[PDB]
Amino acid sequence: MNIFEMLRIDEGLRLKIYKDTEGYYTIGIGHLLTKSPSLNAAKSELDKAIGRNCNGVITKDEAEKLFNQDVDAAVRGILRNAKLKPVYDSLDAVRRCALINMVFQMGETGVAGFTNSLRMLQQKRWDEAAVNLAKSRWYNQTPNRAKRVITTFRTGTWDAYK
Amino acid sequence: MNIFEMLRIDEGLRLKIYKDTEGYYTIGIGHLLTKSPSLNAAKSELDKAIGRNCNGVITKDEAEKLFNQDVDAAVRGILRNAKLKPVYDSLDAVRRCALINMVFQMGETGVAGFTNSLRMLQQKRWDEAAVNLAKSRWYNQTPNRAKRVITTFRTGTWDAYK
Ligand SMILES: [Cl-]
Ligand SMILES: [Cl-]
Ligand SMILES: [Cl-]
Repeated sequence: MNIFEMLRIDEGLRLKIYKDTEGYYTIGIGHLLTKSPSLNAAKSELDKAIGRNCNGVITKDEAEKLFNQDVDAAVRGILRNAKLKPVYDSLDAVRRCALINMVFQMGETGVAGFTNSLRMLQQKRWDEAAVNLAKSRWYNQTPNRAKRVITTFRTGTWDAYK
Repeated sequence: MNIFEMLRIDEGLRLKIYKDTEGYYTIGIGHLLTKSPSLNAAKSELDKAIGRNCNGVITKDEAEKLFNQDVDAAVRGILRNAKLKPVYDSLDAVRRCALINMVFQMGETGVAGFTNSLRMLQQKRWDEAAVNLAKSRWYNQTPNRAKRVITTFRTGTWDAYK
């Protein structure tokens, strides 16, 4: 198990533009094309992202390439952030994937707002962090995913993703 | 009227820590301290932000200084974003405040997701941008503020804030 297999479980793989649970145009493995209620905007952003005329359809390799780019952007989002970086640095390999997962989902600034839970993680207070993250709107918006991520923070294992 | 007075109206001015409409600890002029449900964490972040032991209370000059920082951070976020910069550059002085207002509220990445409305704004298609922005979650969560900002995009005047 790894960050790539982890996010594939959470995001799923689809080679055609589709609307996620929130009604946002998405493709590949959790790649948000646009928040705009516009298929043209979705397709437009897709063509730029892939570098060809896709017509809302990409290949497996293209999806995996774009996925690798999004993961890199998530890690860079963590490492450029004063609040997320020291936490990340202190975390083990498994727990780092959980943090990366969060930033992949809601972006740098979103996760950085959980200041208290971030302190707890850095101080290796896993259960406290788990309890506090469960109070968030993030948990409320995507509870199934949050449970898997939070469990990963708590156990430091891949039990939630088998 | 200006960006400072504009946000003073939308965010309000408070010299003591308080929960915003979403329950998040805030102070000054819309300055988010933390998303954590912990007053101590909020006070801790505040002391860091000001550089003294505030016990959840700041001065007006401190709020203004902090507010000016937040506005600068919002403008920097715009100018360092490939989707926001060209739009911002093309806009008049008033509609620029509307864009800054949005970024000030939901951050750079959040506003950058409105790819279609951003294209319409750059093409001066104000009505079309208003229609698409009116369909956003942002409009559903904070309708009064959003309605003012949208109206400001449609007219390019301050009449919605008088
Ligand atoms: Cl939009
Ligand atoms: Cl938290
Ligand atoms: Cl939104």
